[PDB]
Amino acid sequence: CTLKSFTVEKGIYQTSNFRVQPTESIVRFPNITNLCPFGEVFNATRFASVYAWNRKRISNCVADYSVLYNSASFSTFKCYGVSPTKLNDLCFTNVYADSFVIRGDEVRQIAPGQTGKIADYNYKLPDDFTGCVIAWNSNNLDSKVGGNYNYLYRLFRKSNLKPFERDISTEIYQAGSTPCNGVEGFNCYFPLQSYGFQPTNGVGYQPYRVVVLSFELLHAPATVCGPKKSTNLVKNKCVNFNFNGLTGTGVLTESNKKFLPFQQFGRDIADTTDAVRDPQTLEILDITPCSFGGVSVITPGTNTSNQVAVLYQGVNCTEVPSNVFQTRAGCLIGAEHVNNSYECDIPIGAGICASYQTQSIIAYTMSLGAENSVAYSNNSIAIPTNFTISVTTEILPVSMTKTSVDCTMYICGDSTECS
Amino acid sequence: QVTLKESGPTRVKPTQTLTLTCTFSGFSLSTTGVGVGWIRQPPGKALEWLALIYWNDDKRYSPSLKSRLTITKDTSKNQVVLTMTNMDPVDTATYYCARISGSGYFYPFDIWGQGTTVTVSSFMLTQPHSVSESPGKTVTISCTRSSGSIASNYVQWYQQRPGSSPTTVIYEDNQRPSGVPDRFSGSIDSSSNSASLTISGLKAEDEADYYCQSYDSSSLWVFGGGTKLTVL
Amino acid sequence: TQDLFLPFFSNVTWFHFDNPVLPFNDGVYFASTEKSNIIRGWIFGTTLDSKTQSLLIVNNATNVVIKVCEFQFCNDPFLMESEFRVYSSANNCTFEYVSQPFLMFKNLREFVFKNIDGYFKIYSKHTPINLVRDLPQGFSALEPLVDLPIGINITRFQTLLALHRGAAAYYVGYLQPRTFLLKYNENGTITDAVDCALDPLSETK
Amino acid sequence: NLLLQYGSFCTQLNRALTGIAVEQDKNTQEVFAQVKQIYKTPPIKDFGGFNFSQILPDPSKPSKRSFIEDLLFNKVTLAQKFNGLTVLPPLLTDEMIAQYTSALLAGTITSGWTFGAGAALQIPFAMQMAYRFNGIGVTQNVLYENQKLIANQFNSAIGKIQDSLSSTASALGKLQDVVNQNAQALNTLVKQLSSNFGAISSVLNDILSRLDPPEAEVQIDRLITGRLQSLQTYVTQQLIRAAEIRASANLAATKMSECVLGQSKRVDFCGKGYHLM
Amino acid sequence: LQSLQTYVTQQLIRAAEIRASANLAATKMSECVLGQSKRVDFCGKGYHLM
Ligand SMILES: *[C@@H]1O[C@H](CO)[C@@H](O[C@@H]2O[C@H](CO)[C@@H](O)[C@H](O)[C@H]2NC(C)=O)[C@H](O)[C@H]1NC(C)=O
Ligand SMILES: *[C@@H]1O[C@H](CO)[C@@H](O)[C@H](O)[C@H]1NC(C)=O
Ligand SMILES: *[C@@H]1O[C@H](CO)[C@@H](O)[C@H](O)[C@H]1NC(C)=O
Ligand SMILES: *[C@@H]1O[C@H](CO)[C@@H](O)[C@H](O)[C@H]1NC(C)=O
Ligand SMILES: *[C@@H]1O[C@H](CO)[C@@H](O)[C@H](O)[C@H]1NC(C)=O
Ligand SMILES: *[C@@H]1O[C@H](CO)[C@@H](O)[C@H](O)[C@H]1NC(C)=O
Ligand SMILES: *[C@@H]1O[C@H](CO)[C@@H](O)[C@H](O)[C@H]1NC(C)=O
Ligand SMILES: *[C@@H]1O[C@H](CO)[C@@H](O)[C@H](O)[C@H]1NC(C)=O
Ligand SMILES: *[C@@H]1O[C@H](CO)[C@@H](O)[C@H](O)[C@H]1NC(C)=O
Ligand SMILES: *[C@@H]1O[C@H](CO)[C@@H](O)[C@H](O)[C@H]1NC(C)=O
Ligand SMILES: *[C@@H]1O[C@H](CO)[C@@H](O)[C@H](O)[C@H]1NC(C)=O
Ligand SMILES: *[C@@H]1O[C@H](CO)[C@@H](O)[C@H](O)[C@H]1NC(C)=O
Repeated sequence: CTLKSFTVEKGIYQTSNFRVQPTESIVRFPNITNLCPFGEVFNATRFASVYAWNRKRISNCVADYSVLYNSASFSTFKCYGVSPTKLNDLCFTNVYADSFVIRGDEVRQIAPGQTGKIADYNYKLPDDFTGCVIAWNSNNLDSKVGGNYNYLYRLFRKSNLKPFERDISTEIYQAGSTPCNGVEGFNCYFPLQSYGFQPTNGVGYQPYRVVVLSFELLHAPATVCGPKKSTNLVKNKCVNFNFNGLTGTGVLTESNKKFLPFQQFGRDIADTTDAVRDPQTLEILDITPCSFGGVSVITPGTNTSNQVAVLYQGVNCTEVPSNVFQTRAGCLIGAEHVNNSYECDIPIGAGICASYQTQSIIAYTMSLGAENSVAYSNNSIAIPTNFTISVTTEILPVSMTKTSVDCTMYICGDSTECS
Repeated sequence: QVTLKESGPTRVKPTQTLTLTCTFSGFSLSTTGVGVGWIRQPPGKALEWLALIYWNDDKRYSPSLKSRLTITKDTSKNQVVLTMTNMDPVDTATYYCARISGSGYFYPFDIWGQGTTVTVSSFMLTQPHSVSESPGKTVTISCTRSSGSIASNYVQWYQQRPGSSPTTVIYEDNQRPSGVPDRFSGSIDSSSNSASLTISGLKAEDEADYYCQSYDSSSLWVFGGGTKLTVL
Repeated sequence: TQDLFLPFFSNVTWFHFDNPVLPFNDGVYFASTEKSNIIRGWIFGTTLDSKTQSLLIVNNATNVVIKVCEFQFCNDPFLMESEFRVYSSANNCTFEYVSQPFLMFKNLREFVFKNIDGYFKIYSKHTPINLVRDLPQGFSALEPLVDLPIGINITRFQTLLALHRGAAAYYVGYLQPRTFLLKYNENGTITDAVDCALDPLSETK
Repeated sequence: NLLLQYGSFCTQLNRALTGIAVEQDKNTQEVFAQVKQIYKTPPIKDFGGFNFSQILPDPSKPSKRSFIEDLLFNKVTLAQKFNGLTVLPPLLTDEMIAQYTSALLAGTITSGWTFGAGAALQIPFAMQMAYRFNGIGVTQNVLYENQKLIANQFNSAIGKIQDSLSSTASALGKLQDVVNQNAQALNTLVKQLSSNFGAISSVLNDILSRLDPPEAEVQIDRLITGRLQSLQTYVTQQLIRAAEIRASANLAATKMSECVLGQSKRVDFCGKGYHLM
Repeated sequence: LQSLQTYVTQQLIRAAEIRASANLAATKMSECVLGQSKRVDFCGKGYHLM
């Protein structure tokens, strides 16, 4: 098919190429450490009041959100700014946690665009909020048989409270025109009140611990990323790899070179990666493409016989899946090695040639010719006594065919626009 | 395509205890967050959730029927076994086994099984019963919450054509699963404590029963009363 | 390589006692002479006031304090000890991560500071050399040790000198982008380098 | 898929590379394989006082190479194995070439020029030297009366050539220039793969992943054309250099045929002065 | 146009080899046929006669 002829002559012809494909495509990544302190926010035994809600900054740690997903205690779990299914892989700069204790019926108004006592006077949440709100029942902890009276919230206040603002001052409210100046008279009330938490109260009156998480993105580089997984190592095989974002395809083997402690990979020749430090075991692994090469067919001509031999150039010959012989130019199959040496019939390479036994194909080392030693002496000569005349033929080419090609008739073909 | 096979006995007696087995193909229970559940549907009365098994060793049961329910998993040949005792004639219904992949607050039952009929022998959700609408003009169906706020947890919607398992049409209150028509939409009325499913234009055929659900740690999966929709 | 390198045979200002504020100019080469335990750290910022955040690096007896917190420094900040006469207030602190100190014919300390792509990169090495009052001969390559993702703007800096109740010499040089040809030995260590614009012979090389 | 619609440029390129690579073996065969038999020097070394041990093969070394040939091979120093291309080994190894040269040397020092026209005829070396002196126009009696002086001068000249070759002179620059230019052309071809060619990036995966598939072709095609143009330029340069290599091989073959197998009469063809052997 | 240029370049390259072969043939015709050549192996193996 390649020669476009039904009969072929004796020789070697290159037909096609072959490759080895990857099978595993492993991925490595460093160890998952320095988890964010989610425990001291949710499992803390102390919680702040409504008007004096705590604020905590969390940065430069991996945030594992699976513990919140699999928790079987949260009553509400709503995210208002991001897709909550993608929290495990998204990365943000900084996050904040706000914790307080509010009445059960007051958890409804912890949301953008909602109005209420806590929404306007204690905790205001902006309409462009990007985060999640978490709350759960904590009646067994914040309520006592005698009634708890420690938590406070603001109910008298002159002006609405802007988002992410806190008012700790507890000065008396000026409901009346006259200045109260701290007296406990009429139109002068304490701007805070306490919750009457009791174990026998209804569901809407029981205390509820609320944790609010906020996500922000700035021009600073992102620090709070999500956890990432990794696979196992495979060696001595053609395999894709991904080492800390460095992708490629090759065979991973052991290496003897010693990297500097801060160095990661090597670009010794032509800016090509060939050695990569393992992020987990801190070991250096060599990288080499698995295999590629051409395929050649050795035949003695279809006139003589239909037997053929296949040669793969530059192949270790252990990935090719008959006689198999390893040659310096790659192994060949279908040929029988012999101890004998003859003249070169079909060249193969590196001093190896193939021929037909006349009924099998054999491979042998080249013979330069017959070896003889001339009888040399300091008083001996050889003089011919006869002669023969011979005629030899020599052929040299002198010229070729004269051709001429026109542009407009070839490139365009009598087209006006093309011209 | 992932499919589930469920089979078991049909005849049952008040003094006998039955067992159900749902065999799943196309996916493995060992995958992360994957889970298999059992949901029963009475013929004329609304369906309800019974039990669930996750990829790890944890079981969920209906609070009102926790004593009579027990679910066992077997990853050796990809099946789960549900057993129920204390046979009582009102139990007769159609049983489904469905798959859920995630935490529970968010992911609805995406894949449902085939109807298996068992017959005997010898925090609520409110939803309007039925609505009638002429074709062309839009129509909405409400789903209100008795206790708490409807904005506290996500709401998912289903449609169930007769002779077929229910299929998700709205999840996470704004998203649309792939393949559903664009005319389906949803919204939440936070003031009136209700969620509404909106069909923008009756330009196609829709003969199915619509249900709403939500999730809570105290109450687990709970289904609404259902709405019967017909074309005038 | 084409990167920000200190030019060969370039003038560097030599100080003694004093600690004036100096422009950053997108790169600083800082060197401190031997037998000098006075230098403790550096202050980096734009205006060194309460309007904008500033980066603070202070090496105490056992550790190093890294803060890019909001600061309002004094006129002449300085450090049986009389210490922390550097600021009067510090609130709204974002990066507060304490690290392992770089240091515990004495040693010659060299530092390179550069702020690119929102990252602060430090290169340093220590070697014991004589010739206190002049920059020594030889070749030395600086290895990175820390990378801080601060993202702030840096245009000015000031050094901090420990004072007890005291003159120490240090060198300041400014970096600028130009092309260098680096030589690597059989290991990964840089042995020699040349400047591609110093001389015509260097251009031929 | 986008490349297969461009035609058969790559078939022509592969044909050109195959034609270039196949003629090196022909050049080596036509230069070194001019002899028909492997002649062996006699164990005796009675050559009339001439000392040829400096150029005869040394059996103490595994590949039987000559001392001067060893020095020449050690003096000349340096492709690599990587993705994209490969190198083929020559048909004739170094041992076979060394054997051919040894056979030619033995034939030309044991039989004169008779072996270059037919069967080798033995003749003492002094009489062959007298033949050559009579050829250059000087009677043979001056050789027979000054044999020892001529032998001593020949030995001293051989030693001087050994010293000059070991003096690290720039005489082997002809082969080194070819090796260096081939290596730098290959390195330039390899390094051309990192160019942008007006695309968004040099990395193919980034282009095919970041951009939408039915509109990335306008970015793929320019990179394809640039790489094809670079490959065509490399092929043209190799084709141009092959002609010079072949001309040099033809000249070397002619010089081997005329200067070694006979006594040349044309001046300056086989060295300055009256050529002897 | 690129295909045509490649064809032209290939023809130009082959013309040089053809011309070199023609020059060698002309030299051999001038020396071996019009005279008796003394250089060995130029006009056949052995001692050239005619
Ligand atoms: C030299 O060679 C020639 C042949 O080239 C010899 O001539 C032949 O000798 C044989 C001997 O029986 C005859 O049968 C042939 O008829 C002769 N001629 C040919 C053309 O073969 C010759 O004998 C040889 N010897 C001498 C001394 O001339
Ligand atoms: C809190 O405590 C529970 C029970 O010990 C544990 O499962 C959980 O991981 C802890 N942390 C958080 C953030 O809930
Ligand atoms: C990563 O963790 C594994 C398992 O705990 C451990 O063997 C390995 O040494 C760790 N590597 C680093 C760099 O901490
Ligand atoms: C085939 O080979 C034989 C001997 O090798 C030869 O005589 C014959 O002409 C060749 N061709 C055909 C068509 O037989
Ligand atoms: C082929 O690979 C094997 C295993 O690495 C090795 O032992 C053998 O020497 C290789 N073949 C050649 C010709 O080097
Ligand atoms: C060639 O001879 C060697 C002995 O040196 C022997 O080991 C080898 O098997 C022989 N080759 C074949 C093909 O038998
Ligand atoms: C060389 O000549 C000597 C006499 O000078 C003689 O004895 C010896 O036999 C000769 N060598 C041979 C091989 O005939
Ligand atoms: C030095 O700083 C470290 C933290 O950077 C601190 O723990 C230690 O107490 C400090 N020592 C003194 C003497 O201030
Ligand atoms: C951060 O704290 C500093 C304290 O000096 C204050 O001046 C500044 O206004 C605060 N900024 C914000 C956004 O709270
Ligand atoms: C830094 O400078 C840029 C302008 O180049 C300005 O936009 C920005 O507000 C400044 N401050 C910070 C913290 O980036
Ligand atoms: C690298 O440095 C070490 C010293 O730690 C030295 O012994 C070695 O020879 C150097 N070179 C290599 C290739 O290891
Ligand atoms: C030929 O030269 C070599 C080295 O110069 C020497 O060892 C040898 O003895 C010489 N032969 C004679 C016969 O002098």
